[PDB]
Amino acid sequence: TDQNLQACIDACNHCYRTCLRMAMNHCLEAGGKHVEADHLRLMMNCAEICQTSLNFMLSGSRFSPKVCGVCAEICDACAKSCEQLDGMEECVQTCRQCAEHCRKMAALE
Amino acid sequence: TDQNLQACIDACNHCYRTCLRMAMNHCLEAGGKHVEADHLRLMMNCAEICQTSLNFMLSGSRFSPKVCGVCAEICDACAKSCEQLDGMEECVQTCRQCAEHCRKMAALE
Amino acid sequence: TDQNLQACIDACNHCYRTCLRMAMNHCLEAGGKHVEADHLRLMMNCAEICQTSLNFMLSGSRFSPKVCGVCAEICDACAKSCEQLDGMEECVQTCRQCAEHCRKMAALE
Amino acid sequence: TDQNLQACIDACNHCYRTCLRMAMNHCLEAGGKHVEADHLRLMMNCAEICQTSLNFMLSGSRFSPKVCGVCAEICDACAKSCEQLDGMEECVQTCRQCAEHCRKMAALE
Repeated sequence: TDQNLQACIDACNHCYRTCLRMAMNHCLEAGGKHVEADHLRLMMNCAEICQTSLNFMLSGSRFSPKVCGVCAEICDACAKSCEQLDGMEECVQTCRQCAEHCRKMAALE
Repeated sequence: TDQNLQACIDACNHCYRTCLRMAMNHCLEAGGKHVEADHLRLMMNCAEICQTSLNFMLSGSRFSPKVCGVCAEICDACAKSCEQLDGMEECVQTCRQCAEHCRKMAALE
Repeated sequence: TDQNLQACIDACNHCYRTCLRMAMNHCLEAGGKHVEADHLRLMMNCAEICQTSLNFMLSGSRFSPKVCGVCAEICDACAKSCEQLDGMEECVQTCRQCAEHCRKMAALE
Repeated sequence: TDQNLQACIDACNHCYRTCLRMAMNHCLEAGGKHVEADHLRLMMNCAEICQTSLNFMLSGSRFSPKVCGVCAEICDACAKSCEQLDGMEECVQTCRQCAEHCRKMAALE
């Protein structure tokens, strides 16, 4: 548990940083499909939910599993959205990893 | 939808403000059971999740229903925790209302 | 103080909701200049700082004045950015009001 | 700049995680002076401001210097508050480091 918890914390933290950074930088400066309504919203949503999951686990919440389950779903969708664009390889990777760790946390409940 | 969406937004916003305010003020200044580990964490968790739900709906996320479902669960638990303490009547009320609106949003998915 | 504090809280809360909503909806769906790098970042930054100011005041922080001073600066810049675009009248208005209340809070320190 | 920016980002991220974790865990489970109104508020305020600074820099905001200046002030105060309690050595350390990097960012403006 000590290991899994810390592994999901770092994953959510990494994915949150990556989604926010790329959306507010790479995507905004590339325009076109990178700034399409559904994609950008998802990008920000993903950063938001990951940050929430991170905070719940940092605070020792007993509701982390539930929050993580939702986070995994949003991460998977964000990863698929990023598959369409280029230079977004780093985002696809982090969103898949985070989703996997979050699913493991959700399976605890 | 226009009405329900706005109703749940105001409910989450109100409950988020109330939970944060009371936890960081009333509860901290009362000590005793008001600052018990499980209660305070829940209080902050509830404020966090409500703020997340609020942000998802404000941003027009298609994942609001899912997030709201989790928010309703945390709100119900926070409401029960506040039933134990005194001067917490306002928190019980707002947590119940928010949970109800969030359940309505979750039922959309 | 009781009045001023509550007035700045509602102003920050209103401006935060407005900036997030319009950026993630109106601006993203309008494209063009509405999604220009500097403008959108500012929009999100403004929503972020207002949310932080709101949280500091809700929590009874003694550092609210300082945070509010920074919030006023960002709100003024966001208001000017929105003056360029159309349909953004509501954002200009809320950013100016919030900036004024925040300046009043900052003047307390 | 590339180095300094990344150094302050990791510092704020580390300090934010540490303040939230310790406040919601160690301090809440220790009670006594660890849960004193002013100390806990500061702890949460510090986590909040650091998270805001982190987000501003991640998003490439031109207002990071200003936000960081405020963050450094709150970090210094939180570090002094933690000097009073025991087992809080890790928090004192991270709050001092973050404050130093934030001061460097603020000096850019």
